[PDB]
Amino acid sequence: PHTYIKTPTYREPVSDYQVLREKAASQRRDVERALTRFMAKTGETQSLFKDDVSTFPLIAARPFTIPYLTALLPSEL
Amino acid sequence: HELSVEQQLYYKEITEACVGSCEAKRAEALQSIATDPGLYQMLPRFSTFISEGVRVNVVQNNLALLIYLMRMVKALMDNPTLYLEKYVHELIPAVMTCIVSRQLCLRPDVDNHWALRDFAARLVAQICKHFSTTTNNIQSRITKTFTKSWVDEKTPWTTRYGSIAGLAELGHDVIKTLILPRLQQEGERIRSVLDGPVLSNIDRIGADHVQ
Amino acid sequence: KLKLSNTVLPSESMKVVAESMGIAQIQEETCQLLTDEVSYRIKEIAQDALKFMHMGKRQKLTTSDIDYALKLKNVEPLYGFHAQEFIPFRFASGGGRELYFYEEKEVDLSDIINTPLPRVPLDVCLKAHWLSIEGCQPAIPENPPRLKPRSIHELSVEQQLYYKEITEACVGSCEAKRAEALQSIATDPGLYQMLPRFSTFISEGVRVNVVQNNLALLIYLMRMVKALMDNPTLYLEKYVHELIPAVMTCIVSRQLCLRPDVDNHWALRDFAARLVAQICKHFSTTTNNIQSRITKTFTKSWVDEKTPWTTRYGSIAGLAELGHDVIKTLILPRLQQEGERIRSVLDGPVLSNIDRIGADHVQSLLLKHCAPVLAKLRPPPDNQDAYRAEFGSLGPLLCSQVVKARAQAALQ
Amino acid sequence: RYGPARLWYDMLGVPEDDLLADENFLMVTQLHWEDDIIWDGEPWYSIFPIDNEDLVYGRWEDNIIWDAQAMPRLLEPPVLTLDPNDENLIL
Repeated sequence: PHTYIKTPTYREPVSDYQVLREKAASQRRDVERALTRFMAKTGETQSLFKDDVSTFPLIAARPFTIPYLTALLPSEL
Repeated sequence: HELSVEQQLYYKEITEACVGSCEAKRAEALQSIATDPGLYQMLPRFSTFISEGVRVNVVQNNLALLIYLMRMVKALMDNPTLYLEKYVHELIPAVMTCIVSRQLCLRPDVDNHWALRDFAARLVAQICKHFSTTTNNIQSRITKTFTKSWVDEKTPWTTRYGSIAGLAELGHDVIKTLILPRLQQEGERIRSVLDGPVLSNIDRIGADHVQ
Repeated sequence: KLKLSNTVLPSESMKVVAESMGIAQIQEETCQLLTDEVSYRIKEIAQDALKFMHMGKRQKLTTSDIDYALKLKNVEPLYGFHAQEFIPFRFASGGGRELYFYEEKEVDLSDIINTPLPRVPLDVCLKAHWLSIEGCQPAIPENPPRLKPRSIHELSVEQQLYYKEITEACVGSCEAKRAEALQSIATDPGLYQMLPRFSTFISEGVRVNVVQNNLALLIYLMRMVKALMDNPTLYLEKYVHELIPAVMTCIVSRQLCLRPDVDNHWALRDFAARLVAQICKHFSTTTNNIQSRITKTFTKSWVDEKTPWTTRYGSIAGLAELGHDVIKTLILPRLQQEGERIRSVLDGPVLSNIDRIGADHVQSLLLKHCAPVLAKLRPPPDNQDAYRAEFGSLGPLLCSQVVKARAQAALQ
Repeated sequence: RYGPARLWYDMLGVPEDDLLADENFLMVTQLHWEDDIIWDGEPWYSIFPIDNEDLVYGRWEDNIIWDAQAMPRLLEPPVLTLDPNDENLIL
């Protein structure tokens, strides 16, 4: 049934809503964790615990000159 | 298909941290790229950024930005979570361009293009150790480009240096069956070293580096 | 452009024939008259014997074509003799004379009687097969040979199902299934373009199959390697860099499963591995890459002090099956070390380990190789106690093995 | 211009929008396969994975820039193609 005839095959598609929700959720959580750890490590940092930069680093609070512009204005529109 | 704002901001900060404002933010960005779990969905953007940035060396022969892009590739390879098998066809000619191109410098005489040569040669030996499969034929096709760039005359001493550097970082049997037949070429090199009519040219430093 | 000429037989051969017959003092124009007449008759017959070649649908002029071309020109096909009366043999071909240029021109009349007659070949039979199935030629042995689009695997699903069936048959659950699958590997013409997946299945299998020393899994994989090698269609030396470290591991490795009992098979696992190893050094050979590399690894396996004796026995077998000269040049300066190892296993009481079994197998194999190595390069004189100059390992029993080899040579 | 590599585009300021014999290269003659030998160690959908067609088939060697000034052909900006064959990408 293989000497003279050939038909193509494809890769296994994952159309499952559960695992797609899990993949998108975990990728969003991982990229936002990586972004916040990178921004807390390359700037001024605070800490809830004494000398705690590796675990739970906080980006330090900087004052704005005009705070209503960064508060009230929408960024995605 | 379009990156969410979170990862769009992460892509912007990580790429602008590796352009050269300071070294510490660069080291933390490379330690981010090497050690994060979820950087897929941003691998094609990084591959496009790296390959186009190595292409932009032809308009501006910046050695420093090429060293930064090669350290970006070396950081991308050390990530255990992301698999570069689908995007290696873009990163192979970028590292190859950093190896076998002839002008890697803005001032050819003082810039150590030589290190971006052996660093990228070690990088391509790693990229064809981890990814060469008999369906791929990565290593045989890389050795063939290096070999026909080395055996062929008219090639500059910089690109011959890159060819010899990559071939010698591949391993011991490669230098047994590629380098050792053309050891007589050293005589053709020492033709222009021990006795050159023009001494103050730039061929002598490249020739004794090759030597 | 055609520079066609008219080549005739030389006239200086025609005067030799004439003066060896009684016709002396012939002129050159008389002699040139002979060599254009007979060179025409050779050209007339060879053009007429080419008619029988084309009619018989052959491209080679056989010896019988000139027998029918002569009979067509009313000349007797007899070459050795000519019968004036013509009645004993009338235009009957005697098949020519089996004569040579480099012949002996004298034989003994009982040499022709005592030689065995050649085998009459098989009679003509009619087998049918398929050149074309609805336009496509099958690969049977009777035949000669922006989002990027979702890609397809380079194997068909009939090919992928074939690969799955052949691999699940080659792990040897049933023996008839194995044997067909092995013959299918041995003669499938279209087994290229599936060969990376077979080489990867072999290589990966042995390495995770020596984690627990599963002998059948290994004996089946070695038979799969042997079935891959004798297939004539596929190109193997692109994949031999995965094939060779798999077989070296079968030969030079320790056995994680029960040490004794299947050691008999273990010797065969090392027997099948050393067979395919020297077959791989026979093929695929270029300068100083494959054979010398496995020879160097076998020798540094041997000269290594205080080896595992399973590894020792396997490496001994591997260096043993390398041919005529290899044991002639390598096993020579090492007999004393082999004897000392045997003496240590003998002295230490420890019997529940595998050291004693390994020692006995190694000594027997080394003694058989030394026997012909001796039968091959010296006469069989003083076969009683001269071998005591070589520590007295095989001695008279080695001499008896040499005598058995001599008897086999006499039978040949 | 606005896609990945926009930073490079902005920095540039562009605004539109016998030793070559086949055997030498066979990996039996170029690989220390001795290291592999293990000594004293201690289908309706595809069964096998699908390889990068561009790496397996394309001539990526044509994107190597051998000489910056003397470049045999003219290269063009590359658009992001987001291959969906790769898993780990949501779309």
